[PDB]
Amino acid sequence: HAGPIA
Amino acid sequence: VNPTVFFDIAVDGEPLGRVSFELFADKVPKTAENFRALSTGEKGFGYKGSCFHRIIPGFMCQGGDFTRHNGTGGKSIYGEKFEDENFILKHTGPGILSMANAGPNTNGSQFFICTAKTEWLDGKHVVFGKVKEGMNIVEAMERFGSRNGKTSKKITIADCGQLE
Repeated sequence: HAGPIA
Repeated sequence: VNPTVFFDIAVDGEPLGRVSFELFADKVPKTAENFRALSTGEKGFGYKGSCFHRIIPGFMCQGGDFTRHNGTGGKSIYGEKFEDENFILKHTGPGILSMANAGPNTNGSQFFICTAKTEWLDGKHVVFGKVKEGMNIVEAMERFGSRNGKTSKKITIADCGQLE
């Protein structure tokens, strides 16, 4: 799964 | 020297507003070119018609998944997944366009538009562009999101191509 956090 | 591409954004079919991007050719030519070719469909595929599946208010808006449309798809033009060109440009504030990866050396087609300063992503995500006009149209797509990523209405890239 792709996608940056915070 | 800097290619300029754009996204005509739509909320539930209805066109919301336009959002243009600078593809930082000089600092990030491998990564920005990818977005450029993906924006045109001169590669055979790309972002046209795709949606912003993950929008977190005050954080960012993520899209680019034109294969599975959720975070598990998308495929770059250098094949399927290219290595992070560099981390020279930081996530300095709202408007920053950066690549949405799945663990280092995994840039495909997914990207995200920052709606705040995200310095923590510096070094982890390849910055390759920024909202030129319509950063208020990206602040428009902001409201239709939530803490978890999930959007209210369907944010889509109606059309897309290069202008300069």
